[PDB]
Amino acid sequence: ACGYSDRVAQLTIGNSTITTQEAANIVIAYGEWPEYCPDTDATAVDKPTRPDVSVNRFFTLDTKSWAKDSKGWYWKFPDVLTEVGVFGQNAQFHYLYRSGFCVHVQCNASKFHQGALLVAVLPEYVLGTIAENSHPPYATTQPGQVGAVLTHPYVLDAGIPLSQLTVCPHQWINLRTNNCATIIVPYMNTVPFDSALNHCNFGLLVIPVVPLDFNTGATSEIPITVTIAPMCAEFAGLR
Amino acid sequence: NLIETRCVLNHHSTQETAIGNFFSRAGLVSIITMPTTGTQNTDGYVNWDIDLMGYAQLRRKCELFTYMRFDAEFTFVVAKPNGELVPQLLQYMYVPPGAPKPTSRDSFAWQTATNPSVFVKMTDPPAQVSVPFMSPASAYQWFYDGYPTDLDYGQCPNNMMGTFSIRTVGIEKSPHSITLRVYMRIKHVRAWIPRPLRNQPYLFKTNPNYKGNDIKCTSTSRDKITTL
Amino acid sequence: NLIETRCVLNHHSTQETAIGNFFSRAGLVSIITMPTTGTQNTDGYVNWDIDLMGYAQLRRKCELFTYMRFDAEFTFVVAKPNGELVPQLLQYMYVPPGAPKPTSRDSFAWQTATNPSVFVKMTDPPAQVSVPFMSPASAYQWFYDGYPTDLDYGQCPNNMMGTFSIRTVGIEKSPHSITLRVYMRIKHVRAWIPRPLRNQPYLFKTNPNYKGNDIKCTSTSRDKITTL
Amino acid sequence: GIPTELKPGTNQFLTTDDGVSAPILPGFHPTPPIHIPGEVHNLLEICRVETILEVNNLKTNETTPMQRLCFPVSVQSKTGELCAAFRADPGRDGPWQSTILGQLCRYYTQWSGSLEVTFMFAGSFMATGKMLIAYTPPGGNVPADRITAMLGTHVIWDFGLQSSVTLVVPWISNTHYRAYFDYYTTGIITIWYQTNYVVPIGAPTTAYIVALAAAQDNFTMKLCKDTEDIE
Amino acid sequence: GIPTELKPGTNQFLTTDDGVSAPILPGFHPTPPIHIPGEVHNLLEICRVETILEVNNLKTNETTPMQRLCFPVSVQSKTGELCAAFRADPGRDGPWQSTILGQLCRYYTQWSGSLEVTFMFAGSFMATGKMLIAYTPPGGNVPADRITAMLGTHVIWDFGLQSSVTLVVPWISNTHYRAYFDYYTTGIITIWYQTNYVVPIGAPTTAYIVALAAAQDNFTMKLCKDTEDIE
Amino acid sequence: GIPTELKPGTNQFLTTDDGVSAPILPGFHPTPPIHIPGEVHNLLEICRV
Repeated sequence: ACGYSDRVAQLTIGNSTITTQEAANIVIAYGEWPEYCPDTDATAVDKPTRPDVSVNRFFTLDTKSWAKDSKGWYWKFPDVLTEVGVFGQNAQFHYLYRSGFCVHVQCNASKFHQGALLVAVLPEYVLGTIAENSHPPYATTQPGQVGAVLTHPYVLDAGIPLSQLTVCPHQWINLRTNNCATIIVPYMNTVPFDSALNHCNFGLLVIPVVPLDFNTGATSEIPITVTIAPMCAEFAGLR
Repeated sequence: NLIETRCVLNHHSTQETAIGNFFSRAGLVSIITMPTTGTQNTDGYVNWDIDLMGYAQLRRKCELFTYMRFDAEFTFVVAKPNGELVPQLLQYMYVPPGAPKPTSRDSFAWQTATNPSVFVKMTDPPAQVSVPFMSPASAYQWFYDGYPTDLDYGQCPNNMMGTFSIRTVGIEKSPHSITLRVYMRIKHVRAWIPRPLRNQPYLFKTNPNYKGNDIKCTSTSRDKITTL
Repeated sequence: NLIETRCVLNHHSTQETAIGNFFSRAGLVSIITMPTTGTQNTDGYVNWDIDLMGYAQLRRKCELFTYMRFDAEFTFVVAKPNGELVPQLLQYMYVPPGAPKPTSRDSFAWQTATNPSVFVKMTDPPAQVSVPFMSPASAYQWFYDGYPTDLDYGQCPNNMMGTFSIRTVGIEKSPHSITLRVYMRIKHVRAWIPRPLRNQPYLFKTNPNYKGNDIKCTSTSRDKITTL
Repeated sequence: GIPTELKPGTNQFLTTDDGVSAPILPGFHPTPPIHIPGEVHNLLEICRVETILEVNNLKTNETTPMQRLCFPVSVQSKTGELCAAFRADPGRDGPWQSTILGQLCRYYTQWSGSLEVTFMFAGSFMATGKMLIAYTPPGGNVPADRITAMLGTHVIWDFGLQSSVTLVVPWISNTHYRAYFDYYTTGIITIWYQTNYVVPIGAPTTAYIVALAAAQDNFTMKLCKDTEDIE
Repeated sequence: GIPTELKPGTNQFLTTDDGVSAPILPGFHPTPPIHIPGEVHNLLEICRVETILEVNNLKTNETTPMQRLCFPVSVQSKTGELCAAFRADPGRDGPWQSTILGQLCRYYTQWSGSLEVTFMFAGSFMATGKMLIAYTPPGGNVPADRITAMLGTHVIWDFGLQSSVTLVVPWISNTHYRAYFDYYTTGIITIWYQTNYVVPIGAPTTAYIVALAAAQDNFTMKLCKDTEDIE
Repeated sequence: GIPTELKPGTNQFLTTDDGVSAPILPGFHPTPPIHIPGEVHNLLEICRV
């Protein structure tokens, strides 16, 4: 998406701005654009709440340091922002929820660093332990803002090959070229409005297929900043 | 081996690969046995929850997708444990989701009109029926990254497909030992969201847990990157 | 419990609630048994008055209305008491209202041409028949606040639907003990005047008497009007 | 001789197969119908009919059941004190089991739509006072007190002006399953004493309210199943 | 009574017969569908999706599997020395078993069409150098050395200019039979060090390449059959 | 081979079923009718007498 030799821009949304480079190479999940839920009897006697106030802006998650041995990271949506800003209290005080996303991933490194990060989105990202029966904890199943680290990235902590994750809206980050990705994600469920707390419609993964390498003496940790922007986010109160 | 002979110079029909034909064909999903008396048959009835994650072969095929909608067709092959057929009258009752299941060989559960039952003699050719898309949601889903309220993590109850109550008709018990094979065939298939294929032995019906002590490599190994 | 999760945001089909589908589906209304010899079978025949108030579940459903018109369909499931089927020939004679009922295993009543009979072997698949709207009045009625002439209070004879005379064919008696299940399915339904649903255990087929010593509250009770 | 092959299913009797059995009496002409008022076509026609809610379902009431149809309000009550509460769980045990609706749900599995609960004051035409009807949405926290409930969806009811008032539950949903549990998404209702009960000399210091509910035109139901109401 | 005669086949159940069984629930109305992105209509839609090739499938790699997704290149390597090789045998054991394609072949018998293998260099933006990607057609002799391979179909890849490059296998074919043998008509691929790996002071002397493949629009498949991938 | 399934009722003889049995004598031509006075069509014709 975004890489060297692209006119630097300054995208502003609400009370927030990010200096990101304009690169018309954005990933649009399953060839769809985030829209406003089709008429469903539930929001016919209870119109959907669409806070454009401090909910439609640019949320920046605490950067993550990338070292030679980092195994990967992941975030659950909407869980990640459930605890963040009005996007939290709004998604909580309102039973039902529905929203799409502009997901931006970005590295900062020298032209003497090297590494390859795969960035994909996976609907219904259920995980499994090492086992006897035992469903994963609540702290790793719904990590929130901080996210969680992958333990066995080869099977994606879900008994399924990483080698095949590109069958999903992915985006590569090859320091040697670009240094940032962008993904448009449309709401995906088996019902128009689900529960903003119980269910996580999808998971975001940032895995380093090609480890980070440099010659000692150069910054040993590469930052990986992730900015999130809700698109057409509605909420049903039912009152 | 690798006999590099006989080259196919004609493209094949795209119909083959179509999800419809991929997920077609009837298949054995369950085998119930009601012998006269031994361990679990001093009863004379069986309650089988329509379970698809029964045979990993079928399951791994589905797991290829996140959400799936479809109609099913069921056929009942019945004969004694040794292949013999006798003039025994059978009753298969379909217990719809959120409906009372038989608990006794004669629970009133067997008389309830809303639980559709099918009658057929053992000599009669196999009984066949089509059970719709019972899900309350727009489609079944093999994965639910959430909670339905943790031990109940990933469990989606919007998938419950119903139960089949088998048993022999008659006040008395049946003098014969039975063993019926249940075949299921998906009709009208539609899939959304294709996900990575399984590459670790399955360890549970309800989740995707894998033996983390023994993680297997998707592709065989070789000596050198050049030995071919 | 009360897991306030998974909200249904789509209206359901009004067809479901339609009186037609409410009062559809075949259901067991009677079970007759003609064992070889014991208490009431040294005869070899049965007279069953087509009775709907047989199973309270069905009855309470009807009682929801005052007047009801409809066609019925009957299916006969027959096998020995233990589910076994033998090559035994059976005769089911329909004795129309105001018609002479068999009294003996060989009453001339069985030969009368006007009493339509159906013949079928026990091995033959179940016998099925449709019996119309036999009532002399424009519709059946579950309630008659009057007298048909007091011990005969509320009894409406304009509801009599006929009788079914079952028995095994042949001069001699049948060597087998039989037990047949009678299923009935209402076709072409029409209801008028909807009345309050039953809320007291039924005590009689012919009337709405209730145990006045023990009158049960329609809804469970709780401690305070605020404890919820 | 037309070539035919019997396929699986042959000879089976499916208690839910819609076919035609032969006419037992072909020469018979059924007594033709006539016209009778009050014909019913769809149960919903009945569910839209308000019936009495047994909000005063107290164990203490079972011997004098009539009392369960209405609940009381008196002067003794202080302003701001809770009068009553109950969730909008039609298909579930409680107050609703006395309504025509609450019952007809037991005969089905899923259902959803809007409901309207009505309250009718019956005290003497000389009393006044206000009540605060408040709806607490599904998953919501039950009103802590009169003020915390005034900030949620409510209706101040001066029964000194209107002897009756109606509230509408926006939406509810039930998806029945076994394990027996209800995926019932329902809110709660609370009646608060906005003002104390006021009456002059000569009028009864204790009045009563009758609660009634029913489905609205968007309420539906699917999947029949014999109830557990009888024995 | 219509005259009919039962022909051979009557009463049989063919696990592959397409007929209509009766509806178990005729009065039921299935929860209507909605719209959901990412619907799939034909597996091929997926086979055209590039996935990772495990070209570095070394027995030494099984304990640190991640390593198998990419292979290395260093300065130590001299110009003209072989870097790697592997045949284009999707349905057959080896590197391809990690690709979505390599897998979906196991679920079929025959197949044929074009494939495109891609190579993406990940080293530091300061290194340069050339690689010689060479395709050795089916039945062909494996390149003896860099020069004998330059005379066959190839592609000089200066990763100092393009961080990625794509090769296309023209055609392959598999006609599966038992005796287990494959009538697989496939070529081989070789990566040669056209020039030595060049880097200035401060940049890693060892970089990595990720290989990815997938079918092209003319790739097809026929005859399903349950795989031997599970247990 | 036309796919057909035998439904309940198969093989029964309902003394009131109106069907067609085969002609025992297909080559036979019944003695044609003639005209005879006093034909009756409905018993009521007689009850009015």
